[PDB]
Order: sequence, then structure tokens, then C-alpha cells
Amino acid sequence: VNTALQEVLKTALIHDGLARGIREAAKALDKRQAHLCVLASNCDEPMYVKLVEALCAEHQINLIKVDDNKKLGEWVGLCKIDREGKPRKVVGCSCVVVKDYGKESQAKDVIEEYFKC
Amino acid sequence: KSYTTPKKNKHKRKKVKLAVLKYYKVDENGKISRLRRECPSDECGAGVFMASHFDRHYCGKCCLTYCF
Ligand SMILES: [Zn+2]
Repeated sequence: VNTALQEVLKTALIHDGLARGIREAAKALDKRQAHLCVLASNCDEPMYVKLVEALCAEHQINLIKVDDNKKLGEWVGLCKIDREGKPRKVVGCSCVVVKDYGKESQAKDVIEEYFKC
Repeated sequence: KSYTTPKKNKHKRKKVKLAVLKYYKVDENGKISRLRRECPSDECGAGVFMASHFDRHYCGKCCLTYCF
């Protein structure tokens, strides 16, 4: 399922349909365009996780949990310098939401079967 | 290079940590609360939040300043 989510993130990066950043995510929820999102639990955030869960528990938003904030900077590509190898200067992010327009894919049937059930 | 009159500063955008909770007040139950005003016009969307001035409200793009 992680391969399918990474493929969805990569094609959202290709079509530029994702709204990266908490500012654009808040714009998407205020415009009611939140389809899928990724949340990094068990982090060192003192009180940010309550605000993120409060916005994520508003209206038809998926609940996906991952481990770290700094491991989400490579799939989105915040500071992916030296793409042939490992970056040496990189920062992190909390959540990046996606608004995919080209929804049709190969594993998307299994993805929507897991999301609906 | 350097003049006798000292140089004046420019409006540089400073670094503010976690400004979004300044707008969205985290209440007890799972309900969103907005304190700062928004632009009621249809020219700009509702996701853009206007300036919180002490005696008026400054529109984000159209400069339609609303006064009390
Ligand atoms: Zn505005």
C-alpha cells in the first residue's frame, strides 16, 4: 500500500495538484478540498498535534499515520538537492495534503477499497 | 559606497513560529473557531484571512478597508 501511496504522491508532484504546506492545507480545508492527507504521529511537537488532529477530524478527511516529520521531506521533496544521491541540507514539514485530478490509476481500485472499507 | 546619512531599513518579513494557531483558536471540543475577520466580497476566497487591525479591517487584495 506504501508503494501505491508513493506513486500517488509522485503523480501529484507531476501534475502539481497537491497543496504542500500547512497554509495551503488550511486553504484547502477552508475551500473544502481535502481528499487524502498524511499525519506524522509520535513526534516531539508539544501542542501542534492537537491542532492537526482537530483540523483532520472536521469533514471527510482520511486518517493516515506515519512515524516522523523529517522522513516526509523526501517524498514531497522540500529540499531534494543532489537528486543522484542523498541531500546534505534539508528541513522538515508536518503535513502535505494532495488534491489529485488524474485519479485513475492501477492500484487506485485497491486504494479506494481500503479507504471505503 | 557609504554615505554620511545613515541607511534606513526595509520592511523585511521576519520569522514567526506557528502563526496559524494565532488565527484558529484551539477550543475544547472538535470545532473550529475563527476570531479574526474575513473578506465578505466574492473577489477573493474565504481562505484568505484579512488583517487584524485595532480599529478597522484591511482587505487582502482589493484594499476595501472596513471601518466601524
Ligand atoms: Zn482578501
